[PDB]
Amino acid sequence: LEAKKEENLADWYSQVITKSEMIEYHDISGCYILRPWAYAIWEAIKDFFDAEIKKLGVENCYFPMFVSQSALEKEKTHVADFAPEVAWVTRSGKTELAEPIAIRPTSETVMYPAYAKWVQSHRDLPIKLNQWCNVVRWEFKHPQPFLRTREFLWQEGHSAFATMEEAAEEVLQILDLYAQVYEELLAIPVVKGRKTEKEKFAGGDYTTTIEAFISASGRAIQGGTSHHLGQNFSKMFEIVFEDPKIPGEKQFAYQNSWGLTTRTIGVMTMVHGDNMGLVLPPRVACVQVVIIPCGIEDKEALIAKCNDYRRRLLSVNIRVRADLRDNYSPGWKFNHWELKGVPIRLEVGPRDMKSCQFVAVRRDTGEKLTVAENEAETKLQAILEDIQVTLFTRASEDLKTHMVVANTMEDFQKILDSGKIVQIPFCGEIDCEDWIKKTTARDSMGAKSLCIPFKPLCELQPGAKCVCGKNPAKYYTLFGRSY
Amino acid sequence: LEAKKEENLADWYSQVITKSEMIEYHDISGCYILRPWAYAIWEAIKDFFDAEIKKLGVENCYFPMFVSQSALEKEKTHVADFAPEVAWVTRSGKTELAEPIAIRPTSETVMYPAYAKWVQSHRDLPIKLNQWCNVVRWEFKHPQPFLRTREFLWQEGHSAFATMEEAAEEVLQILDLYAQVYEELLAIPVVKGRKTEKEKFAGGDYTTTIEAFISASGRAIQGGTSHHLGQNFSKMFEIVFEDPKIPGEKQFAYQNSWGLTTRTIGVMTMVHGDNMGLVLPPRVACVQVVIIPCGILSEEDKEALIAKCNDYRRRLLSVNIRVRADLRDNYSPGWKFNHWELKGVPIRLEVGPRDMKSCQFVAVRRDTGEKLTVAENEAETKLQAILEDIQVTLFTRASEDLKTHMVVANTMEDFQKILDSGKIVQIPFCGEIDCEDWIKKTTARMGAKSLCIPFKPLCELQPGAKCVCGKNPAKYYTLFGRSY
Ligand code: PRO
Ligand code: PRO
Ligand SMILES: [Sr+2]
Ligand SMILES: [Sr+2]
Ligand SMILES: [Sr+2]
Ligand SMILES: [Sr+2]
Ligand SMILES: [Sr+2]
Ligand SMILES: [Sr+2]
Ligand SMILES: [Zn+2]
Ligand SMILES: [Zn+2]
Repeated sequence: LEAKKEENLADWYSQVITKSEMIEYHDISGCYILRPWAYAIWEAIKDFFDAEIKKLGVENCYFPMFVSQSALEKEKTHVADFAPEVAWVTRSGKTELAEPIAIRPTSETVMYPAYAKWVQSHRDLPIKLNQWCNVVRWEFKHPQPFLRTREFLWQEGHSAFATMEEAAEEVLQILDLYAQVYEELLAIPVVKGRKTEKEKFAGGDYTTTIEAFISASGRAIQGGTSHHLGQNFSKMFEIVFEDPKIPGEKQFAYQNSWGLTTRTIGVMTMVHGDNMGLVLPPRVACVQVVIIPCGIEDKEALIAKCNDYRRRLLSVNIRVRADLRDNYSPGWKFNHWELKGVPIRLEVGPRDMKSCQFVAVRRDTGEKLTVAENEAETKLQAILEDIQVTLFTRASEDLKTHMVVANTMEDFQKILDSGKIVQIPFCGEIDCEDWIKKTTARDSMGAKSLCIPFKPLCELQPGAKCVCGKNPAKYYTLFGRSY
Repeated sequence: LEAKKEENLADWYSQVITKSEMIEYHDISGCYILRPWAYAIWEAIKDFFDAEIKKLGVENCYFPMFVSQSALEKEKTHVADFAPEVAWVTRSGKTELAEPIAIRPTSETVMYPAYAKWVQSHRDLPIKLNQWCNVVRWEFKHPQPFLRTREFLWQEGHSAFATMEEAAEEVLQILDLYAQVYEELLAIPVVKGRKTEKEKFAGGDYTTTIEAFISASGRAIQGGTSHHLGQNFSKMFEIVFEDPKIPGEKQFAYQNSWGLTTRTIGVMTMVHGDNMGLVLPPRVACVQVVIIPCGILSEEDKEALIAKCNDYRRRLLSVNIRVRADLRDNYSPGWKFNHWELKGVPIRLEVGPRDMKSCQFVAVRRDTGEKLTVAENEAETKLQAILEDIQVTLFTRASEDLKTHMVVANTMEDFQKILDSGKIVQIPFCGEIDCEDWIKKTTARMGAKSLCIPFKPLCELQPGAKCVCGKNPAKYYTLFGRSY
């Protein structure tokens, strides 16, 4: 690893993801290979989120990836803000197809015709379906592994309800699960808020989101989305149910949709990584503890003690690997598993082995702890938990010191250009948000809105005006440069 | 269910997969929706197979779905066979791309360029990667859900080895796992064999496969394949490693690939499905036991009735018997009886007021329909024994139908006659591609194709035996018959 994070973040990020064996590059621009080390992190996210939504009654399924040309021309609002982001398949080999079919940028147009057929009575509600699949979102920006990719893995849940009350409560419930994925699994603090009318999901009623901050570049990034679609989609696809008491009365269902992608892994890398490579939170680390024989007569004695620790950690269900390979130097193994971000390195040397003790090296801080043999299960469990909270507390210390309030325009400008995100009084108008992005690049890149936070840092002053100095302010809005 | 299995099988198949809430149709032909009832079966197959390949050192990953045209044409024999069924992306919205890119029909040409970068030394081998993903093969033949789809889910494992012995060993290991999936999980007997030169994976060395038989249609179907690719792909993508003992020497890696698709669910539906609907083998049954309260006057005693269903729901979970208590008060019990019958739940547990007073209940088997009156005492043990008896009964019934419609034929006179009986035949075959085309041509005057060259044939081919054509010597018994 040659590049430094605080200097050239782009070169550092490329070396960290590749030398840790997370990502390989593909011949198709914007497409990246998810190697096992990174795929296991997605599986840890998948295992947590799947078990949580099944408590809410959500069931897993799989819908086709192709969208017909007629189905996309259904909702006029959903097709406009998505057509340039859709790749079309027009031929099979040397034979043109009947009609050009589209690769899914999202599965609203695929599932909701089926929802209309499944929903006829009030007993058929609520429908709660989820799928883990890939999605092709063609775009024109600069692709980045995990962060901005033309193909990415995600889950997308789509729920239909008989009332808007229950639909509104699922939006926040799923958004809170997304917050737990970032805060409790990846040790990343997020800000929960609402998207502005300019950046909300097209055709939906409102979009909620979680925003994470990357202090290495001073830019924020959207971590997830939970949309309330209202009856907009159910009216165009005719998702209607019969009234359970009023004979013959039919009502359009209230729908939601929510997604979480593999950019979680990229935000984990950007926030926690250092100049020695990746840093994995123990909650999602494929290997939490790596056992390395040091000082490698009684050679079989040292190897069997490594196997004793390996099985003792498996009994308390700690993900452990014993690198017993004789082809590489111990110092080589030290650097190999540090680049890969293993939270704890367990070193067993001949002297320590005969003393019934070992050395545990913390990946986050580099601290070396000498631990006795009998305390291996309890101590290593305590260090792993201490690593998880340390990563979260240090990440939140960056968020608290890089998100502040500004009530005028150029103080919002002055704080922004120092690598921060700012909450400002905003009128919420779309034409005003265009001027903000143009002025932020005028007086780099132009700052766009991130979210209208639920719990802002400060409450709005009575009668406070927007930063544009032309319309009254509706709410504090978190602005800043974004990926 | 409208149609019946013995009559219009295609109509029966559509009814059973939709009324069981497995498949919903899409407005694009060949593409189908995997509803949660069908997806749970795929998840059960995934959990078994994934754990088995982890023991062999295989690791999960995910490669991109797009293929460049330069990488696709790196192996000429491989691209020549998949070319007509490759879906090509040619436009981004309303703008035509300068160079079109392809949707993967398979991931050999996607992964092996990455294998070349990862393999430099002998320590880099073996590589054993697997991915659970979707794939697109645009077959213009009349599609059918699960059996013949344009897009389907599968797993594909790709392994590279330093030697041929270990590579050849993995081929038979993965093949036996595919056999376990059909026989142990889905209760479907299969025949292990090698595909002919005409039907093997183009570009590979040899293809092993498992062939199942559908007695309702008399046709056989390929249930999965495990290919030995040899060095044909490593030579084209330059997957080379330095010799561990000879300085400067490099050798090409020996590669394998193996895939199992959602066709498994279709075969399970075709083999075990009856006129009452789907029939799930208890090994992959999302719900093995469904509790339905039946007998609805006294609201005070009905309160203890739902408590009895929850009582059975709780203690059945102690032995981890997947049990669901259908306690919905917005549907008739008779509606729930036929609803869970269509879905194929192996056992229906009916709770009645009189049965509660007599300290008894009634268990209904899905495969046989035998309504058996059991007691509260042996509720956990006998429902466990009935589940295992259902799995064996389904497998025995499908094995007897296979052992009945798979016979040996030493003459085209016998081969075409027993082919009209809705059967499959093992005949002495020379293995020539031109002869396999002649066999397919003369059996339509509905043409029969080659299925597999069985490892354990019905009879042994002794020297002096000629092929069914008569122009060349026969080298092995080959299972023929009409296929999907
Ligand atoms: O694309 C989106 O943002 C929503 C959420 C997942 C499904 N559609
Ligand atoms: O398509 C096939 O049949 C082989 C096996 C899985 C990957 N490629
Ligand atoms: Sr549900
Ligand atoms: Sr009305
Ligand atoms: Sr109404
Ligand atoms: Sr491995
Ligand atoms: Sr040589
Ligand atoms: Sr050589
Ligand atoms: Zn304004
Ligand atoms: Zn012949």
